[PDB]
Amino acid sequence: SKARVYADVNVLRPKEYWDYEALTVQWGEQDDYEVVRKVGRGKYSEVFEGINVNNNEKCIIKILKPVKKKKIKREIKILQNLCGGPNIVKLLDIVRDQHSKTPSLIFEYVNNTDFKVLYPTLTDYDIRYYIYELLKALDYCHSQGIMHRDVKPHNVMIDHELRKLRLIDWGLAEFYHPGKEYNVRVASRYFKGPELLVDLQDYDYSLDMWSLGCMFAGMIFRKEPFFYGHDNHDQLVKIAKVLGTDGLNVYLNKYRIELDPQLEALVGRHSRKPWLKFMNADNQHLVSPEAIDFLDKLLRYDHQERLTALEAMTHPYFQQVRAAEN
Ligand SMILES: CNC(=O)CSc1nc2c(Br)c(Br)c(Br)c(Br)c2n1C
Repeated sequence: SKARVYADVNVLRPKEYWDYEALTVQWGEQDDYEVVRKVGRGKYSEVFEGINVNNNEKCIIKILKPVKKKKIKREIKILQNLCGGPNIVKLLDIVRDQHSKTPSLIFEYVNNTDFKVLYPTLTDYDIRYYIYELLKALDYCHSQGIMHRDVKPHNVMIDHELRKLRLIDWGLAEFYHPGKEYNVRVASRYFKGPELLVDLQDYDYSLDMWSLGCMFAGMIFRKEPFFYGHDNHDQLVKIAKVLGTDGLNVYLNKYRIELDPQLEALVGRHSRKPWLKFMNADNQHLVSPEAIDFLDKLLRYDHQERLTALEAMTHPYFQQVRAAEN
C-alpha cells in the first residue's frame, strides 16, 4: 500500500526536513510566558491560557508530561515544518523549567469553544464551513508529507466569533515514507480507521480522512461519538455493524490480511445499514443528499477508496462555502 497523492514529498526534500531526530532544540526563555488559567488536559499534557510578559499578548502554554526526547522532537519538527500553513496551530516558542527540565510548547492563542457545547449550536451552513476549514489544514499537512493521526473534535480549536479554526496537537503526527510501516496504536479510539483495527501498518494520509468522516457523521447525525466501541475489538464491530461485513471481507482479501480468530469471532456477520437510518427529527435539518454522498465517500474500509482532502474540498456539498470564498 502507498498513498495515492503526495507519496514523493519527503523523498524529494532534503533529509533535514524529515530527519527530526537530528533537530537541536533552541530553547527560549521560560520567564517570558506566564500561566494565567488552566484550559485543558489530556494523557500527555496540561494546557493553559498564558501571557507573553514582553508584549502582553495572550498565548497557549502546553506543559508536557514526561516524554522521550525522540518524540518531543518529532512534534517540534512537524510544528516548525507546518508553521504558517492554512489553519495549522502556530508554534511560537519552546521553553523548559531549568530545575526539572520540563518542556512547555508555546502557541498562538485561540479562544476556543468546547465542541460538546459548540457543535449542537452549528447551523447546516457552519458545519459545511468548519469542515471545509479543517480540510484546508489536512490538505496542507498531507501536501507537506505529514499525517496528523489524531483527528478528533478535541483537536480542532474553533473561535466561533472570528469564524476561525486551528488544527492542534501534532503529538501523534508522523512523516510519510512510501511503504514504511507504522505503529497502529495512534488516533483515539472512536476515530481509528479499519487499517488500525486490523493491523494494516503501511497506512497513509487517508487515515485522517476516516477520522474526519467519523467527526462529520457525529456532527450531521448529532451522535458523538459515531462509532462508540469500548475497546479496540469492540471498535471494529461497531463499524462492521454499519458498513456490513461483506465490504470488510473484500477489504481483508485485497490487502491479504487475516483477522485473528477472536476478532473474526467478535465481528460476526452483518448487513450494511444505509446512512438514512441514522436520520431522526433532531438531525433532519443537516442530512441532505449531498451530506450523505460526501459522508459515504469518506467512511470506506478501503483507505485507498476514500476521498483525498483536495477531492473532498471540491465535492458539491461545499459549493456555497467555495462560492462565498471566491
Ligand atoms: C489534550 N487536550 C487538551 O489539552 C484540550 S484543551 C486545549 N488544548 C489546547 C491546545 Br494543545 C492548543 Br495548541 C490551543 Br491553541 C488551545 Br485553544 C487548546 N485548548 C483549549
